[PDB]
Amino acid sequence: QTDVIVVGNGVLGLSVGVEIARTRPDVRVTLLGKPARQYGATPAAGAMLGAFGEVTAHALASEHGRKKHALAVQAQRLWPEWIESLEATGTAADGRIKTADDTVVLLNTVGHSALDDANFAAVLTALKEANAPHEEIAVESVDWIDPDPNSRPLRALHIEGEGSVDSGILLAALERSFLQAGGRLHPVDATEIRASHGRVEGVVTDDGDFLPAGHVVVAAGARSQRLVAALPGLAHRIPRIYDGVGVSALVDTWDGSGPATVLRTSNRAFACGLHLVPRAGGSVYIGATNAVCLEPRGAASIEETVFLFNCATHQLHRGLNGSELRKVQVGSRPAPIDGFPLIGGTSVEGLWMLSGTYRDGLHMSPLLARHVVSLMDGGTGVDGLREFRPERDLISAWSREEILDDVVRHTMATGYEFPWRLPLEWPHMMETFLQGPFAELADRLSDTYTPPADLMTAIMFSEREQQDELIAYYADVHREWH
Amino acid sequence: QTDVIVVGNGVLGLSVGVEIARTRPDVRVTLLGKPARQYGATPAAGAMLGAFGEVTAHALASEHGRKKHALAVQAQRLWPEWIESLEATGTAADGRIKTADDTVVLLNTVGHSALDDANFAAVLTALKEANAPHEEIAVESVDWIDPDPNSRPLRALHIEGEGSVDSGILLAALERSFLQAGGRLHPVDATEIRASHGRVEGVVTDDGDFLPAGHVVVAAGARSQRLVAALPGLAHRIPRIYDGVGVSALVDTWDGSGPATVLRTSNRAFACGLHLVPRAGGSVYIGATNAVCLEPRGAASIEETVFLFNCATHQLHRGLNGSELRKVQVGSRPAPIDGFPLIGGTSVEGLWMLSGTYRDGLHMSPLLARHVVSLMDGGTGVDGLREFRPERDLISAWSREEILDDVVRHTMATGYEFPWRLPLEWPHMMETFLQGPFAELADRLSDTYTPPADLMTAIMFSEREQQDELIAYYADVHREWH
Amino acid sequence: QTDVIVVGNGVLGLSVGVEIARTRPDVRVTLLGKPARQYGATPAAGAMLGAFGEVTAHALASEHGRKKHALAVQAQRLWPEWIESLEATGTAADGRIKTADDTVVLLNTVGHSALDDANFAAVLTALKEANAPHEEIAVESVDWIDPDPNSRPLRALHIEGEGSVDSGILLAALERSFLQAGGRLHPVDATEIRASHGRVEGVVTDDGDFLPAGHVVVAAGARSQRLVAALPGLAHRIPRIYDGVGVSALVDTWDGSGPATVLRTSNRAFACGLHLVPRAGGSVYIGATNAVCLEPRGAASIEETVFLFNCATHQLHRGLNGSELRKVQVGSRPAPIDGFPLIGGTSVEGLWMLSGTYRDGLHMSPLLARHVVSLMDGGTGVDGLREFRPERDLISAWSREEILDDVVRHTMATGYEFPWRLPLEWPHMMETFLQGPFAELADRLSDTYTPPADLMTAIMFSEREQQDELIAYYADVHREWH
Amino acid sequence: VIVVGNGVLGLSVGVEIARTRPDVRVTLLGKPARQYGATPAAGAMLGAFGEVTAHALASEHGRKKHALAVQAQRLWPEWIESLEATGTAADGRIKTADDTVVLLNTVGHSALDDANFAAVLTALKEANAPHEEIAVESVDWIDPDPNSRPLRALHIEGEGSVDSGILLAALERSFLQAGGRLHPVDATEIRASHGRVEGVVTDDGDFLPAGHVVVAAGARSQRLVAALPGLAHRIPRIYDGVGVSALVDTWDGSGPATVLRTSNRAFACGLHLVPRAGGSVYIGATNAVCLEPRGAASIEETVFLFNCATHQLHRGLNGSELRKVQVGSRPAPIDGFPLIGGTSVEGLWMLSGTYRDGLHMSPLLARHVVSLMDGGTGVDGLREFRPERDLISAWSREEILDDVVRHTMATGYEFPWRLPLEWPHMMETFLQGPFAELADRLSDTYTPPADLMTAIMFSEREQQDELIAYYADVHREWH
Ligand SMILES: Cc1cc2nc3c(=O)[nH]c(=O)nc-3n(C[C@H](O)[C@H](O)[C@H](O)COP(=O)(O)OP(=O)(O)OC[C@H]3O[C@@H](n4cnc5c(N)ncnc54)[C@H](O)[C@@H]3O)c2cc1C
Ligand SMILES: Cc1cc2nc3c(=O)[nH]c(=O)nc-3n(C[C@H](O)[C@H](O)[C@H](O)COP(=O)(O)OP(=O)(O)OC[C@H]3O[C@@H](n4cnc5c(N)ncnc54)[C@H](O)[C@@H]3O)c2cc1C
Repeated sequence: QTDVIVVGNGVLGLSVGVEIARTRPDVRVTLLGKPARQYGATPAAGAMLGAFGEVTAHALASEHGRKKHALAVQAQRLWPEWIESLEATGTAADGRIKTADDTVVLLNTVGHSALDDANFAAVLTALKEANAPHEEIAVESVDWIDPDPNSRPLRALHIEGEGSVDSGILLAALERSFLQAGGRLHPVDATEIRASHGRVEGVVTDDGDFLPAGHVVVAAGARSQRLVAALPGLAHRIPRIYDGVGVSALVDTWDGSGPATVLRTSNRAFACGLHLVPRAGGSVYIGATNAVCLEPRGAASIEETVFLFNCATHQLHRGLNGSELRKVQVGSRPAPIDGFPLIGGTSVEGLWMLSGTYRDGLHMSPLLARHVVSLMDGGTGVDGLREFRPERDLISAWSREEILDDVVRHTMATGYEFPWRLPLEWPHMMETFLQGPFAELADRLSDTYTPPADLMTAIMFSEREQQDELIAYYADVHREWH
Repeated sequence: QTDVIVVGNGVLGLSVGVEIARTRPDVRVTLLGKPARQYGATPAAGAMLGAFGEVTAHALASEHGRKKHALAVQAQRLWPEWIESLEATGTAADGRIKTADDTVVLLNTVGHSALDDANFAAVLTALKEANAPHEEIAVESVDWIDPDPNSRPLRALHIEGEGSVDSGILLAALERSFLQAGGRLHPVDATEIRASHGRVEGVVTDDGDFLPAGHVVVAAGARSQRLVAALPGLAHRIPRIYDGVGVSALVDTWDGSGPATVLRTSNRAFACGLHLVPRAGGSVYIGATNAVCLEPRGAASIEETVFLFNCATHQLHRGLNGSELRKVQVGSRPAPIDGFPLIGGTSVEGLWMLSGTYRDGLHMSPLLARHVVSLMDGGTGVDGLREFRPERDLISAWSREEILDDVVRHTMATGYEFPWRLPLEWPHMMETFLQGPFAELADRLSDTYTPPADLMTAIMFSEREQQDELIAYYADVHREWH
Repeated sequence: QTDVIVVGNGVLGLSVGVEIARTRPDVRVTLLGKPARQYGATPAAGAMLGAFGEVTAHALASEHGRKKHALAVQAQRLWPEWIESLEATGTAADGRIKTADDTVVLLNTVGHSALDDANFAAVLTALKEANAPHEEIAVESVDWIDPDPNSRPLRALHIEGEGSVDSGILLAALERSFLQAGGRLHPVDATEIRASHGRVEGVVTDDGDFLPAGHVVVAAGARSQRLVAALPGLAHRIPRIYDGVGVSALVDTWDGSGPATVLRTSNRAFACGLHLVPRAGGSVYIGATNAVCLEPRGAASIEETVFLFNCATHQLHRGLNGSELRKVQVGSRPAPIDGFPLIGGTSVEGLWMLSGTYRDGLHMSPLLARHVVSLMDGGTGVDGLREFRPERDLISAWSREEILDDVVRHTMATGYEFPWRLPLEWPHMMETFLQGPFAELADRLSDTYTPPADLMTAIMFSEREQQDELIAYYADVHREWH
Repeated sequence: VIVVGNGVLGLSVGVEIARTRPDVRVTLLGKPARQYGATPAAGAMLGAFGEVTAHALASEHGRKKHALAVQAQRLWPEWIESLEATGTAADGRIKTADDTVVLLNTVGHSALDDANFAAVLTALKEANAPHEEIAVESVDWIDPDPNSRPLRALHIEGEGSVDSGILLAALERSFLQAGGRLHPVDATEIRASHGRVEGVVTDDGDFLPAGHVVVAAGARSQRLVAALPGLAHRIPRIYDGVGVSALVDTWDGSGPATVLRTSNRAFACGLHLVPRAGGSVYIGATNAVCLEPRGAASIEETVFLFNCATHQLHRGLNGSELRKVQVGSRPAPIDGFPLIGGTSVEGLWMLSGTYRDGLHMSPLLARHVVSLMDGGTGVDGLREFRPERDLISAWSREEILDDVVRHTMATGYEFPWRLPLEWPHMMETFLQGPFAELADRLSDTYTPPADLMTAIMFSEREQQDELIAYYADVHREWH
């Protein structure tokens, strides 16, 4: 066929669906996925259009991290016209995609100096280097916030033109825009990709049906690699994607108020972070925890809920303490095993992947969609995304030594972010006794590959059988590529 | 036949519905209320069959409190045959009403000595006085629990034959038993009770309909007095009932385990308390917060959720920290303004009330149902419930001095239960500076009536307009009865 | 006679002794006081030459506070030449008076935003207004410090030419310089000043002797008003001075290191503050608590010791935790009842006072000495000391409303500086319930006079008999002056 | 006879020798400063049943030590009578309390505090000692933080306390009355040849001749005897168990009628208040084994002691005046048991390594050594504790490794810390490996007790290497 099947109904599937439908009016594009959006990252997102706010010293210390940052800055420029084009297919009563134009980054001491102080400096540096509009402002001038004095910020940074969207209104606008462009929504899941003679034939659905296609775009979030890995040789040629389980909440504020801007800290222990995204109608979004899990999980832990609420009520606004909990949200950030996204073509003709975007696939969605659509039309898409081709040896963006320093520092940061109260000698003792066991795990996993810190901590506290399976995986990948 | 309308589909409405339908073949009985059970206490309950566990030194210091306790002990004896009679109308696949036969009461130091130490002694005394089977056990012998050592119990009390039911399975069994007995469920709300010539005519429903009846039983939980107060003179003759908003949660335990018994503390600050009720299928119930509100609220505050989770994870089982949150539940304990229930007949022929049961209407339900059904058949029901007739001057069960000591002590207990960490001189200072403002409020509200501590704290932190309205209410009640 | 007696052997007595001896070589100057220096402020001082570091928003909001600040800035200019003139009478082996040239002010969140944030801004403003050399610096550039990350500074201010002296080496240098200039040390205490026909005759000593003099300078620290108040009418014409009991400690650092600068916060709750003053030979000085006491006290409380050690180990250097405690020091800051010093002449010819200097008598010593010596020579001394003449109606430097806001804010600051951990609603409740009792005390004490916050808190927690005695004192002062 | 050392043990044996051998000259060495002195820093509790731990009573050597403590308690009333008899009313009273209350709170590890409270109750019942578990509400005087309050309390009848300062004064006075001579210098060297003591070189250069030398020099005792031939690897090393205590003038001049204490806690730390005359209370006491002596409190020790006392015993102590921070060295034997009795050198005796309870055992230990010196057999239970011995192995390496991880965790729970709930289990798992590795590296046969193992873990690599050599030289000497 010249038929296109998009597998997945998150921001990436729907965004690529809209761009394919709009630019290929002569082709049938069908998008698979259910309204439940099981383990769905996009519906649990605030979401911040995070570029400069997402800067960490650790990310900007690697070439791959600097490349990722450049793409985030490029994506930000597409959002105004993208939103215009999505709202155009609706009416006033569909509501507004954009919920804030600006972001304030707060620096408080409820965290590790080695992360929060380094990350605040790295954000300031990245803004100056980009000539991006921003101002360090007096904390007293930040409107709305009412923190616990012992948890209060002492520095604040206003980032102009870095805002937020309502992820629910965005998903609704994308579905409507997809239909307007001639797309068809088929609310079932793909169970199997069918291929022979090095080319896609189509997709078996979970209602037993077979849908034929010349093109299949896998944008199934954390399920994307598990779906393609069934095809011959692809188990050790497409980097694994795990579930970065994240917890967020919708809160009806005590007085119906909200901040005019996004409020956030820099990224914290293991890509956790504290932020408040404005919503319409006396609701605010607060987020968001992160924990890499080797198996999917669709419910918040008690610990995640308490940590998120404690951070927001102390560090942002004590008024949230008396505010009503409307919804606890859980979704899976697609967490690539080598720390970088899986975007583009495959050794199978007509098979494409758009996944592994972790914290910022929603922000990058208009750029990533346009890239894959350019590739499908025989173009070269966006310069700088070829490094992130899905069929690849695992990337080694950092030394084993760098990752081992990072994992101990992030482990300690879970304490300082609580925040704990310990005898003053205990942290130094814990630091010294964490180094050995993480060095031992890293050496045991593989002679060539080291999992990034966020994955290494999950592997450290997984079962021995799960660690053994990963040792086998890394060995089979080394065999395939070397 | 002579029609009966039961207004309300909680435990009390359904329990009286079942008893009327089963004992009165001459009556058509119709029960009003919606499946949503808005503000419903019963669905948010664990629930503990609380008699001896509910004992406090303060309750047993008043004649009215001792009378209430006696009824709780009598109700416990009805439960085995009551459950038998409800399960008999179903099949194995409907599930079991009883989830535990026994209770363990734990004493830890995450609370005020003036409440927890006095209440533990009062429970021991009440058990010995009743010749009830119990024993003080070694904490090491309490199975399953895994508390934070700094939050651990140092004393434990096993109460034999004081257990728990699944409130959801009880409600299902009551509805099924009601239908089997010839009852009719009409899923609408009463908006108005119609009366003329000193007699009930029936009920206007919220779909505009009028249902005629010779008998109307109001068991609408926290809405019960607001519904009858519209009838002539009844605004100052039926004590007000407020919303004792309570938060509980269902948790899927990390390993599917649960305790074999109820685990609880004694009642704590303002009729808050910590307990875990076993459930079938790897779930546990944890509860339960309490806050008297002058207006209803159907969502948990952030503060209530954090406090409940923090108490359960530290004081009962650290494993709950990594367990999955299934559901946050919110319901309104009917909180009578004078601290005692509203049970029996009215100055309006055929108008009955079953409400204001606060923490233990579910436990007392089989006894309370049988009492009201006996009264409706011209009997005298249960000895000792006449004091709790719904049409009455406000009861004064305590001196103003007693309530003022209680409210300061319970306020301080909110600190010790957190638990806070303060400079050692601060608690004595706070105690001294709380006395004056509560004495001033009590003196300003009325020359004769004092709200019980749980209501006094809610009034202290209500708006000036709400305090003024209550001053007018107490003055109009004094006028009516004196 | 033309003989001069200086009563008191602290920094002020010895400083004025040195200036009199050096400028009047034809006159006999005798200095009284014993080597033990009971309750002595000077030996317990670090000491910081505190001018800009002592700035608070509250002080600079009053005309009297702006006058005090101007004098501190004038005194700072005298110190380099004053030290040169004192070291000139000794040799290298006598040790160096100056222990640091510069001060770093740190801003952390272990305190009340309403004090620490306002005071940091006030220091920056006062430095710019004075054209003083200073720089806001990166916290990472502050050498030596190793705080708890949860207690770490996020802003830092370098003040050039605001340093510290070794108070012990200063006292030794002053005694040596006094003897070199012809001064005589008589190690007894004055019991009585003798005066008749409106002129001083001399001093009765505690060994029964009488020393004649034409001039008596009272610099007896917290005992100075008690000594002059015995003269006719002077009991209600010389403002009372109380004991500002302060605790400091000498610590031998784990590795013999110390910072190159003074390290301090701004002044905190009730003129407490955290600072570390470098010393020679592997010692550091840490201070300093403050409590106004209605009677003198010569030993640290447990609370004062714990608070000082906890602040220093968390906020400055965790290495101090493992460091050896050499000495806990206690001295009495002369605390004037109206909040301002007693400097200059009297209605008695030849009677002078130099006292009530509270936190900065040592810093102001060279200026205060020169002022009194100018007055004794028939000059007008230093411009801006006239409001601080010792024979005066009590100053009212603030409105009762200003002091009431200050005392509640400083009370709350004792919590945030601990730092406490409380439920988020508790601080607002405590703030509301503190206002009434302090307003009631202020209204009861006097219709015209209000004690400054530091004294008001001591009176609030004193016995009813001590409050009654103060009501009588204020009434007798009003009678004398109105 | 020369007694080397002027602590409770030296003076107690001095008094017993002087009183029972009136025909002999007994001279006692030591200076008024009592540098690193344990006795002056002691409360002191006459600790027998209060000193019981589950871990101590699980070993034969620990049960033997406990039996001696119970025997010593019976000697105290007549011993005090005999010391006060040499003075007047104005010298003050040695005894400050007759009874002890043991409090159980949750400011500690369940694995220590809960096990130790049960072990105390059991040891009291087994001994037929008078005691009763009492309502916490019936404990007079105490005013704890409610979050730090006890929920169980135990009254121990006839287990009390003495004023260590008044005891030392009474011992010196009683020594002089009995014909003893005080020579305020330190021994630098014991002189011996032909397998017999000749006497002592003092630090002022003098030589004092003697037929008997009793070494009771606290934590310095083994270092002094180790200089004699072969004795470096035949007398177990003694280290400094540095302890911090404080004298506090109470806000209202009040005090409790009894000793107030918890059971022993992390690494033989413990919280107690000992009554004193004149509106003073003693609070103690920290413990840290140090490989070199230390004569000043750390900031951490002072804060921990004050924080424990103000929260767990009486909030009134917060506003009370600090009179004195005291520091002394508990003689900490490397194998965990005392060094009492005779030597392979004729006329050389040792009384040391008593750690937490040398003062309590002093009248029994004095009488034992005096019996031995007179050709008797002294007290039946003391033979295992002879000073010239292979290092005792009272516990398995596995037992000590469980203990050291549990005591490390207890330092957290006693603070008390506030941590994420997953952190303690993680720390427990990551402590096991490094302590197992240290124990295996130190020796194939000897394991230091937990209190010493933690000090070795955090010592310099050179100090660990020196201990590996010491253990190897001891193994060589005895096997
Ligand atoms: C708590 C949280 C907060 C976040 N905050 C932000 C933020 O502030 N800014 C930001 O830019 N991003 C944010 N993100 C999202 C992040 O950018 C993600 O990388 C992004 O949403 C990924 O989108 P996706 O379309 O790849 O995956 P998803 O959004 O997970 O979409 C995948 C969809 O495919 C479906 N699917 C799965 N298997 C199949 C199958 N076999 N067949 C068909 N359908 C299938 C799933 O059910 C799901 O609906 C957040 C995410 C989380 C969890
Ligand atoms: C968190 C929590 C924990 C609890 N734990 C326990 C426990 O362990 N043990 C125990 O014994 N009890 C427990 N209780 C419950 C307590 O006993 C209550 O007193 C009891 O459930 C009250 O029963 P009810 O039927 O009067 O009220 P509800 O259960 O509130 O029932 C009233 C019903 O009437 C409906 N209604 C309201 N207005 C109208 C109208 N106009 N027309 C028709 N229907 C209307 C409501 O929607 C509701 O469904 C708990 C309650 C809470 C909130």
